[PDB]
Amino acid sequence: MNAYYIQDRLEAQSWARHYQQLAREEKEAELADDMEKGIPQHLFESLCIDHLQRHGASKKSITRAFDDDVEFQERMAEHIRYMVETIAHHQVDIDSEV
Amino acid sequence: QLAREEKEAELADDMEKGIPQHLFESLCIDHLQRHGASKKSITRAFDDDVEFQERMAEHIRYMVETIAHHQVDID
Amino acid sequence: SGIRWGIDDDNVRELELPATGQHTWRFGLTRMLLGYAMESAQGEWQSVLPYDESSGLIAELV
Amino acid sequence: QAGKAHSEFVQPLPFTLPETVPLETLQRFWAHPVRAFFQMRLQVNFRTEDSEIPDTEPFILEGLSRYQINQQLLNALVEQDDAERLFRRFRAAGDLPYGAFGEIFWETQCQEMQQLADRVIACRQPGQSMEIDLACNGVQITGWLPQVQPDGLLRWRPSLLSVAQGMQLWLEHLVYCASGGNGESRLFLRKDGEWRFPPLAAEQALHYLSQLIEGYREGMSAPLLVLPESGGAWLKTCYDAQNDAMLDDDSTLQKARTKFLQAYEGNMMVRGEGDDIWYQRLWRQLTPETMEAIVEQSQRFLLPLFRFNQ
Amino acid sequence: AETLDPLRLPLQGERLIEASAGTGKTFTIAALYLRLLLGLGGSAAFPRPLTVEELLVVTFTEAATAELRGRIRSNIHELRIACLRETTDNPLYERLLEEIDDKAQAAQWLLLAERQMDEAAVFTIHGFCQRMLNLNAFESGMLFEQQLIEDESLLRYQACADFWRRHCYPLPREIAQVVFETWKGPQALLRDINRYLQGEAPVIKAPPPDDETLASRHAQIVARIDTVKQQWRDAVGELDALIESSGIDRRKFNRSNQAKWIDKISAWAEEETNSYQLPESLEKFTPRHPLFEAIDQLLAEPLSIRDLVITRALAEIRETVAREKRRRGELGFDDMLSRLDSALRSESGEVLAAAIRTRFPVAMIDEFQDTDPQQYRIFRRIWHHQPETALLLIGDPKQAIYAFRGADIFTYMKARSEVHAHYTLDTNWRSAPGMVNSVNKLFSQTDDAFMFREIPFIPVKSAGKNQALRFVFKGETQPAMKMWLMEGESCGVGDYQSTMAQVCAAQIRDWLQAGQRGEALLMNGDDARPVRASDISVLVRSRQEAAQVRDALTLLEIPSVYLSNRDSVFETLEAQEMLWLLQAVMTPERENTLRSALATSMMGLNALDIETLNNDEHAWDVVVEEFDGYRQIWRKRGVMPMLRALMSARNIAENLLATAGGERRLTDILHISELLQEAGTQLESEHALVRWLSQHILEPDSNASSQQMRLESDKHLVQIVTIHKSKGLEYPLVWLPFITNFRVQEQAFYHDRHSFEAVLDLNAAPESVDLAEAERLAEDLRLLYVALTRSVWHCSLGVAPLVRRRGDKKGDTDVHQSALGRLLQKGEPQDAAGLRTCIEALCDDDIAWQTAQTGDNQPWQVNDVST
Repeated sequence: MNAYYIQDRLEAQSWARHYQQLAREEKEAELADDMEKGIPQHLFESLCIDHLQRHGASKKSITRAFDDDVEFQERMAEHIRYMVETIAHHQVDIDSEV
Repeated sequence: QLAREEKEAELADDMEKGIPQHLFESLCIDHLQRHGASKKSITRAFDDDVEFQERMAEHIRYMVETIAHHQVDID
Repeated sequence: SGIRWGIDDDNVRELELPATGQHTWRFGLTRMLLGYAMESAQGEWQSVLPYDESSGLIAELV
Repeated sequence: QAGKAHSEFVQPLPFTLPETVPLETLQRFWAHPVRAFFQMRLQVNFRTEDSEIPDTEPFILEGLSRYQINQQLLNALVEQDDAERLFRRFRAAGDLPYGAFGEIFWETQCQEMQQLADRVIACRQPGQSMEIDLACNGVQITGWLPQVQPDGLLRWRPSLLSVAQGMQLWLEHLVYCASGGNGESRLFLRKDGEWRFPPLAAEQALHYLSQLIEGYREGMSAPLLVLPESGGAWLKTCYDAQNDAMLDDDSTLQKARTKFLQAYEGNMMVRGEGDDIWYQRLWRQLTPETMEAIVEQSQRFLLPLFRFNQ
Repeated sequence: AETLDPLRLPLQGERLIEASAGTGKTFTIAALYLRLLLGLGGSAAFPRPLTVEELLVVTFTEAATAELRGRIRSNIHELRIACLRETTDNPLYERLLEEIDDKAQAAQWLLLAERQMDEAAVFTIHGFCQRMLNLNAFESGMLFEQQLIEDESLLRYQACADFWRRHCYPLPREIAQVVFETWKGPQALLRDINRYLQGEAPVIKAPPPDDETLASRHAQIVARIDTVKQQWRDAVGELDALIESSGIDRRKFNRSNQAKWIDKISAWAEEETNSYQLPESLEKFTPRHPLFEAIDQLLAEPLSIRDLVITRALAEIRETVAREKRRRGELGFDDMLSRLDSALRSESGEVLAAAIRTRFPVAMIDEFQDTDPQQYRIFRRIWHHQPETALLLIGDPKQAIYAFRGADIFTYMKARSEVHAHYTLDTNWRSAPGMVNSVNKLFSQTDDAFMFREIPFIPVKSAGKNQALRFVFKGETQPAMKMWLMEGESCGVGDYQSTMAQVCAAQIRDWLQAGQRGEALLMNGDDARPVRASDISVLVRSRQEAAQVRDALTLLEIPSVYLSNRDSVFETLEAQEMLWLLQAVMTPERENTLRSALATSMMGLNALDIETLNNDEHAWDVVVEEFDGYRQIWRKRGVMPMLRALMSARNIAENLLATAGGERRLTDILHISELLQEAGTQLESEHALVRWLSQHILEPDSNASSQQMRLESDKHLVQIVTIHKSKGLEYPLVWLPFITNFRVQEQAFYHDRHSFEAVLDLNAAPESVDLAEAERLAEDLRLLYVALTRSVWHCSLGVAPLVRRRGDKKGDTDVHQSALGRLLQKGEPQDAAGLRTCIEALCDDDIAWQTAQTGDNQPWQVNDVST
């Protein structure tokens, strides 16, 4: 004989919807730390060693960017994390699509 | 001074054509397929999503500008 | 056999709901009676697919 | 409070494997090995009461209703038969939505199933069904394998990629490689999922088949615990295809434990493998000791799955 | 605001009383009830003495109305005896006897007031209108007899499917293509408007015209998109622009996506032109093309059929449900409150309000912070300005967490501004003085911390009886409030729930390990007592948090129970096994149905016993014989006697109590046997009884009588309870591990700061989203105030710099979005170092902070047993 029974059932489903969205974001970050370890910066350094030398970029310039310069390695780790998190975003979305 | 920055920017614009977004996709398709990233998911990021391409070409612009800066430092 | 909504098509319009022609006791019965005469593998007839489950003496309950 | 507590439900039972095992029996056994031992062995099957008839005409199709249409449509697309005939057939039965929503749902289904069909049509060749008679551990296996092309086994189902579908193709590929049948075996599923097993010699084919038949008589004796999904999820994280060896690292073991509980415990979107009538009767709550026993037994049978998969 | 003396309060017109948590506001109503009965207080007294049946008390909870009825019944009996004895041992009754002129006549009035307490009126809001509208029928225009409907969800989905049949099916395929994108069907359309259907219909910002149909809005936006489609076709093939380093030559891919999207019509989704539009191009940096700005015209206003379909559905479905209930004759709880509001708002409602003033020439409303726009307008239309009738409104604006139920704090804010009288009670009797100063200091950091000027925070003071309350753990006394701060910079919610539930469960077993040896004691003066698992309470916000603390605490071997669990009995495994029993007893001859029942966990037969049963057909025939005898008792008696004989013969009742955790299993079996006996008397058909059980197993009924009962001995087990169900109780030791967590409501719903009217916006414009998030944040602040005041001696709460921000940026933390984070940081976003410094600043002698460190030693000790 509860008057608010209908409002109490809608509020109980609202929390289960919030933790289903939170569990989908945590699964996205779990695959984010894995794929980050799959593409270390030396893979992109090797990709630069190939195509950049024909345009006039010396091998020491690419070595000084990746190995020497710290800010480039910092921005690359943030870019790799953003690329992975976006790919993991679409991967989780495709997996979530029925 | 002003010319050195112009030669660095011109050199970075020439390297931007050398590294297309599909070049990073080829490396991301080979290595990341082992970790569970499907071909459709990698294709969606490098193509479908616009915000991804905007930040992608922005960092590529940042990469070719920083490498060219170290190249002029070697010169 | 897809028997859910009201019994007839006239009953659907009596409730001011748009007339469909399916998911009714008349649609289900005709779907079940058509399956008794004709196998479901033949095809549609009135745009009602025959219901193959009872072709036999058990169809007398229909 | 002087009564005795309930003893553990699992008990060893004697069993003698006959000399003739139909292939349909092994296929139904390895689908749900825990459920098998209840029905196959002990003749115990819990009947789920028929679900309440929906009180309204379906607005959207879900569950087994859309799975049958996806299976009827996929078979018609690979044969290149007119899909509008099947559309008018389903709409005549009223199983689809009414009016335009029946057209919108049908075209977005025909758009997804056509992508899966174009991959099946490319490698498909006309073939005939063959009959199999084999001797493994002195046991005769009889059955039929439908649509065997000279290239190998070709199967297509409209569902998500699962280890239960890979195990189903695995037993079907081993029985194919044991009698002649030089060639591969392929299975196609929704969302690009694929199971492809390279050809093997009759030596190795009868060896892994002997391990599967030995698990059958083991399942008939005791309720062998193998979870195809959860046990496969723990095995996928630990096993590495490059080095062909499972990782003993503890950090990857804790991740595999989280992935194992993720496959066991289901969410609102997708129901989990852990909750079910057959698994609830054995244990009301899952203990770490039995979780290890499931891991060890799944590490045994389900290992050649990920080993030869490509 | 002024302090309140219960005997010095004049009762005339409208009076407002605010009572802080723990002030015993229920004790104040009894004092004013005895004051209204005897007509005491002189110039502040009611003009005439009144009868118990003429006093109206409104309390929203039914359980509180029965407790207040017995509380007043006992206070009338104590004062009556005190009048005959002329002396009393209590201060309140002593001050009452001082104001009493003639004690003999007053004792006769209390005697007549004691005999009438059976018809004494204490009602809920929904129990009031039901009795009032049935009192005078003609003014309300309602049938004399009406049956209450418990669940309106069935008629809501029925009417929602009726709207989706008439307003969708006839639509053409091109229009139906757009409706399919917003939602799949009426099931998803209902979930959107379901919060809007309950309660009073709010006001929609910028409502569509009444004559606009679906095809009108469809053809309008299609023409709006078709113009941009034509213009981009003709002007494609020209690149002239100012080139910036932000942009690059890869825009050609985005340009080609515009050409592919234009060629196809009927697609309501839009490709991304944002970079190509003029304002965003101005943000990146000018071509100044006419159709370049025409895209801005398209992107400025949102293109959807959502707002139109929802508006038509909200009005029509409410009419269909009300018409269907009027056909059946059933009335809902919300419909009765709308009936009295529609009756008083009618022109003939003026005579209706005159009979209420004569029936009850006074009113006292408990829990006034909980209320609806329908409720207040009813109390206002009656008692606002009347010469002889007063009004008493009691409630704490900081105590209203019920906005999910439809409670509006702005309704109280509108009510508070209209009443000139204000009275507050300054004596907190519930907790220790250390907790009073800790709560006052925490809310005194900022000014208007509750974010609403109309709700002030005022300091309270501990009484003289509680000044000796102390809590000792391992020698020297422990401070009243202890905040547990996690270590590290960024912390995820999953990592926050995990670690804190392990630290909280670790500190609970440490209180239990020191409680069994007598080291940890709850001390009042020189008296003390060990710390039982009873007084330890864990307060979580949701059910998913209760199970996460339950698994972490049970892993340490501390038995605990969820008091607020709403899970139905039919969801448990035994309820499904109860179906396989009654179904097998129905057909004992069937071999598959009988073997399925004996293989259930309730019968307790081992797999070896089932194997030996299949090997011997004679033993199977004997089981068929006993199951036939069970079917005979089933037919001659019922469900309950047969299950009693089955449990007695199989001895499963004793075997379940021997199995660990089996007594919880047995409590569900007996409770189902009670419900099956309830539904067994109504339906004589035995197969219809099995169909009734199977029907309730598929879909849980959720009814309160169908809710799982509490297990026995749980009084000695750690109590986990929700913040909402814990309001008004006493918890000596409280834990708030997850209090730092928060959720953001994405929908836009709010109340205007001026008109104080509920306003929903079907448009996503961020304005209404910001005003909606501010109301959620203020509600979370009130959720924290109640949870902090539940404690008596000590309370502990977890704090971590959790970050829900995308990418885990290191600039700032989102703790300011949380309720407790806003009060420590003064509403200012900071870093993890700033959060730690603000924690170390305010802690003196009461608040004390310790780092959160995970550790494990031993789960617990048995305490053995007695037999």
